Amino acid sequence: GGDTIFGKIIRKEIPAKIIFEDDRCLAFHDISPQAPTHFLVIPKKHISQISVAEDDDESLLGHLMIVGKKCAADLGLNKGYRMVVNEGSDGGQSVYHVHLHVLGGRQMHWPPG
Amino acid sequence: GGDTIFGKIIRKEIPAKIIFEDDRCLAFHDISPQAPTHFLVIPKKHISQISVAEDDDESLLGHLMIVGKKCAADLGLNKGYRMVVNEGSDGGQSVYHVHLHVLGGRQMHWPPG
Repeated sequence: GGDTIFGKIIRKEIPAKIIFEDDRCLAFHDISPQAPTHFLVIPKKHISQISVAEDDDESLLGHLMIVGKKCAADLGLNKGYRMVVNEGSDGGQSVYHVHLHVLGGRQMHWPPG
Repeated sequence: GGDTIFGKIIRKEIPAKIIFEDDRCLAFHDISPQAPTHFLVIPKKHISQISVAEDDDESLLGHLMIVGKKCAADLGLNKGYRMVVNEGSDGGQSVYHVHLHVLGGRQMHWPPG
């Protein structure tokens, strides 16, 4: 889904350290990790940014969190983690294809950036 | 919903600057902001933390996000923003009632804590 490097990964055109996959999303380790465990859960549907997600995409967005929570458990993150969604410039969004970050394996700090 | 502070805000026992409310959630300003605009979206249903959300909770979860992106827009966060959900000790989760932070109004940095 899409014209970003994330679309290419979804189409298996380029490799990724794929963690989990179903009919509507894909989870894989972040190529530039900011913690001992740092992964991403993305919808196969190309939604460029969270700000343009439709009301109808509600449960799908919720599914990215459920999948993230499940993957977190199976990667051994028993002491906690942080989920992050970045939007546009001030938010530091690196790829215009909606993605949920999950970071753990270390004490995350405050503020969150 | 709950034995926490969020419980008191949901039961309207303690005041908060509400930005939006419906039958499923509440969105209000964080009293200790880490950015010019800093608010929380919480489900009225008491879910202690994300690690324990049920599969049936995914629609509710995506709703917190849909509501977050709408409020961010109403609050004028056109340059971007960052959404964060903290889980447990390593995640910095202070209050054990699920809540989504929305931060904006300034450049957010990387890593997010």
